[PDB]
Amino acid sequence: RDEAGITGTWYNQLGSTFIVTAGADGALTGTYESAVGNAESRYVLTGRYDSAPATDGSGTALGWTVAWKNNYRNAHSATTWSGQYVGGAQARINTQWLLTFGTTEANAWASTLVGHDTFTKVK
Amino acid sequence: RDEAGITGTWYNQLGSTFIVTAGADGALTGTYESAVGNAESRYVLTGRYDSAPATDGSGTALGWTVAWKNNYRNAHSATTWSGQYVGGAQARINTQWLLTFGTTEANAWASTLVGHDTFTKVK
Amino acid sequence: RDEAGITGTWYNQLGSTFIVTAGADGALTGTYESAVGNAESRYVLTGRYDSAPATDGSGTALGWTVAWKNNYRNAHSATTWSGQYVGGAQARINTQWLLTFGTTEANAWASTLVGHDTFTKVK
Amino acid sequence: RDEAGITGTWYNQLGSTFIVTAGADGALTGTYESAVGNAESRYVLTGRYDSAPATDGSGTALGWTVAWKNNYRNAHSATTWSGQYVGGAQARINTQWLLTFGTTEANAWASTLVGHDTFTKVK
Ligand SMILES: O=C(CCCC[C@@H]1SC[C@@H]2NC(=O)N[C@@H]21)NCCN(Cc1ccccn1)Cc1ccccn1
Ligand SMILES: O=C(CCCC[C@@H]1SC[C@@H]2NC(=O)N[C@@H]21)NCCN(Cc1ccccn1)Cc1ccccn1
Ligand SMILES: O=C(CCCC[C@@H]1SC[C@@H]2NC(=O)N[C@@H]21)NCCN(Cc1ccccn1)Cc1ccccn1
Ligand SMILES: O=C(CCCC[C@@H]1SC[C@@H]2NC(=O)N[C@@H]21)NCCN(Cc1ccccn1)Cc1ccccn1
Ligand SMILES: [Cu+2]
Ligand SMILES: [Cu+2]
Ligand SMILES: [Cu+2]
Ligand SMILES: [Cu+2]
Repeated sequence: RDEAGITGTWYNQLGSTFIVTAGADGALTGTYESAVGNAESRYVLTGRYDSAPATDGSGTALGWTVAWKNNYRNAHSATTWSGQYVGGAQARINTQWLLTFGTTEANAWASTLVGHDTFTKVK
Repeated sequence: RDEAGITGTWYNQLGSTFIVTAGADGALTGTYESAVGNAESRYVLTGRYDSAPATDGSGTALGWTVAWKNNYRNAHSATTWSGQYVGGAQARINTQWLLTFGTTEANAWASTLVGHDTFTKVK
Repeated sequence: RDEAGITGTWYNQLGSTFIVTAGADGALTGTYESAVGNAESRYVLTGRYDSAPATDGSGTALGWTVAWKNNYRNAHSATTWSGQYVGGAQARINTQWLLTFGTTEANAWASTLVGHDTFTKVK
Repeated sequence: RDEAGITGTWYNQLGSTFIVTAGADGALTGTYESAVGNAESRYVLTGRYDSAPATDGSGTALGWTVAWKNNYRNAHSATTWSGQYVGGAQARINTQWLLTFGTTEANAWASTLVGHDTFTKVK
């Protein structure tokens, strides 16, 4: 079971901080703080993970969303990360993400950025 | 405010059904049922949306996650949709999505599918 | 063989025009004209397709690149489309695309947009 | 001008080898050899890059396509990489990619993988 492996504080290669609790039922809840972009302080996150992953050495699939509104700022956008948790001495959450921002219909072709973040327990 | 616009039952071009409640605080909660892939019946979803979007004609950014485990099936995978809600007579949620499935490290380069779903209130 | 099916003029849902010749060796060459974004008139495109696709009803994989520089404009960016050609009475090229624009290293997390275009022989 | 910077042999984090010539007109031509997946030996690649990039420290946008057919194997698929070249002592091509494989229409929702490769001149 990866409940204990996922729960806690994670850091990605940009210096962002991802604080998460994995519930026994597959829930992810916590906060996200981005070191880049139109963001400051913490934002609510929610997501889901596979709470009964394979036992063949495969990673644990998961995903979560942040909408970039909090009491300080509203960037009219949301990011979803989709990835897998890989436990062990150098545990990692390897993700790809989609950031959609609100646009008019004329500009909707240009409304989604894509990228990739790797999270570790150190740094 | 788009709380009332988002909450309810949505359908995409594959025949999938997305049932969601938008909370006043930006929460998305509900269930998802996929007409394709390794899925049957309903799965828990959670996500976030911008609860104070622009008023200039821009869409409302949002995102949500489904992990594909329920009491019937476990497909060791999770999908996140990232998109914007566009209200009106033919309201729509236009999304792009990432489906990550658990893999070994050797196969992780091939662990994420990408696609796009458009949800409407009819069909 | 889909050489004859692919070669010709295609249109996507934005009003863009894709003019392509499929070579017997798997080459794609032609021009692209975008109805949106920092673009005007025609841009060089090059790409590749599967010149011996399956015969089981599967689509024909292909992809191509446009760099958005021509004699009129330079938008310091490039788009790649990746998709499959599906022949018949309503033939189609269904794609997803990545648009990367030049950025500094500080802004590289935000350098790639993702989207999807569907091309038809009419419109 | 990045013609000289791009032309040559590149390696990504999977052990794949990308051999490319950048033409003065913005053309990319060469061969690709993948260390993973349904691939063996070299495949034709073609693409485009920005031949007059900004001079403000921004990367050089580019993209290319490989269709995974050669004299040995046909994997009925094509990958496009979209990214930017960043010159200097540790030059790099940072990409994201889309791999589409031929599918029936019923399976087309699952026809595209997405990932990210980083290429260097060493390794
Ligand atoms: O920047 C954000 C929110 C923070 C994103 C951080 C990302 S999430 C993925 C990656 N991983 C991280 O840890 N951090 C980064 N949203 C942009 C929304 N704007 C578009 C946009 C796109 C690129 C750069 C700036 N803006 C639209 C807009 C609406 C109102 C005002 C201003 N702008
Ligand atoms: O199919 C699913 C879950 C349902 C996805 C429906 C998508 S979500 C986006 C799109 N929109 C929709 O409404 N529906 C579709 N997960 C695949 C996980 N497997 C890989 C995979 C990839 C493609 C096809 C089948 N499998 C790995 C695996 C682990 C154990 C057993 C079997 N397979
Ligand atoms: O707009 C373009 C080129 C045309 C893209 C058309 C796309 S391709 C996919 C889709 N399908 C189509 O048929 N058309 C659209 N490049 C943007 C580069 N800029 C970022 C950017 C992002 C969004 C909107 C405007 N700019 C950076 C920049 C460098 C210098 C000056 C100005 N800007
Ligand atoms: O594996 C390939 C070609 C090589 C891709 C290497 C990628 S490109 C991006 C990344 N970067 C690299 O340097 N290497 C990797 N195509 C898969 C096509 N098949 C689906 C598929 C998906 C995942 C794994 C295996 N197959 C469909 C199919 C058609 C007929 C027979 C068998 N299979
Ligand atoms: Cu912004
Ligand atoms: Cu599966
Ligand atoms: Cu621009
Ligand atoms: Cu394969």
